[PDB]
Amino acid sequence: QSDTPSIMAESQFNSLSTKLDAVNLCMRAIGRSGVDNLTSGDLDAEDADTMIDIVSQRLQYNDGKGWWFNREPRWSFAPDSNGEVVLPNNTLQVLQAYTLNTRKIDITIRAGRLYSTTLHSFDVSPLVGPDGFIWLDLMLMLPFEHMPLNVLQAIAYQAAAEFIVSKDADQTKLQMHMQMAANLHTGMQVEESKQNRLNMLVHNPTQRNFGIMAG
Amino acid sequence: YSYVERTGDGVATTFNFAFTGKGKGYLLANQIYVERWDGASWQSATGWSLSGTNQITFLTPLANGQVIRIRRIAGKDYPFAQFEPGVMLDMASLNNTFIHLLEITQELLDGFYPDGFYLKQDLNMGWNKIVNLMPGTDGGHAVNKTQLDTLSSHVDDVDQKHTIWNDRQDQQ
Amino acid sequence: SYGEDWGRPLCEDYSGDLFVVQFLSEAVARGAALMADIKYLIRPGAQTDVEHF
Amino acid sequence: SAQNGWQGTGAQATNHLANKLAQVLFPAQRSF
Repeated sequence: QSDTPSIMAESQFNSLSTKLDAVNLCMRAIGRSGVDNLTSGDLDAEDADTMIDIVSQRLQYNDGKGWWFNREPRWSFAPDSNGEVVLPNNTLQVLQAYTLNTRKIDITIRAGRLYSTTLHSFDVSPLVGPDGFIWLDLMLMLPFEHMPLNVLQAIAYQAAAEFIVSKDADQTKLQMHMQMAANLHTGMQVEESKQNRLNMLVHNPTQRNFGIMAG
Repeated sequence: YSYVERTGDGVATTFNFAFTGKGKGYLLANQIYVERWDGASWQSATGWSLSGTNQITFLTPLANGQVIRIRRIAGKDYPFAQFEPGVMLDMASLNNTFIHLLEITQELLDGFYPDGFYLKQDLNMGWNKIVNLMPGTDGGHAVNKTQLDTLSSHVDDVDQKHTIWNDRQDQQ
Repeated sequence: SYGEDWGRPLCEDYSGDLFVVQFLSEAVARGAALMADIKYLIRPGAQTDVEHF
Repeated sequence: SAQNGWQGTGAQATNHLANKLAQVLFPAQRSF
């Protein structure tokens, strides 16, 4: 009885998630077919691998802030007794936390561990917060994996266009990829504000303060 | 990895799962297994049917707080495909076999052991703790700190009632 | 009213108008407050520096 | 509280109406 389980069990979507498929997609529009293995022995195979890695943080950074998945709210470091604190792994940028009764102090990121210009001391003991572990906001870099499916498509097409112009010189192929990838970026950036939605009131300190009074 | 657990709370009749791997995660539709927890031991559910890519439809809505999980079961005896003279080499079979050899590993990697399983040799964890274990039931079952605390408290109880019993005799 | 143990006030008939007036008044006040705030801007690649400005 | 909230027209209007009815309906200077 019934046929819904029988027929569509064979159905297959085969979405793209592997890094290799992005390389294979990047290996099209150029000639030769893609490589079966990431390592392989083909020079162009690792050349595409380099493009994906380079364009990763470029795209993930947008202009200034990245998307919601790059957000990392209030951290606590508690710098060691030896001296300054070392920034975890690779960070795109570091910003100071913005809670109440917190004066503005300069934070600048050198190789790993940070630097405070006003103090001019590469170790920062005194500018620690009162009973606080120098709360601050930063932005990690996720690898090619551990990312939504849409951003994987966006990064692949953007990298493909850069590979073509470096490798080949053709107006028609280059024009389509740049235009079509930009379409996806806007089609994806539109939901970023649509997600984690924010409004004029409440969030703006002066608007919320006006709202509480005379009401 | 291989297992996905879902807790239904009324009304809901469709539950979704996600096996690890590219695309769907399971090679054949027979690889899905549905088990239900009755509060004592895991039982095999009945009446479920496949009404989606990874969503299954129950005949009746599950009771509130009911806990079930979805498993992927792969053949543990034979290789997926065999190659013989005079046949086209099929990459579809070649890809499926490698997934088959992998999918059994995540089964073992997530601790899913076949029934009637016991390791024949002494095992040591090299100075590592055992956690999350309720008090044992049989004499041959292990005991955790909670039972030791219970016995230790009882020893304190007999100690203290000895003190009250022996002290008021001391006045005579 | 007929068969009623308690009377009705005059504000009952125009609570709706009072609510509408409140809505329009809060809209006007919020718009005025929003317009009062200044935000300031600078164009990227400005060839000028705010620190000395 | 006693805040008028966003709008204050209603409170002033009802105060004026109640006061004027009190004054007219019970004149203070003369007997009613």
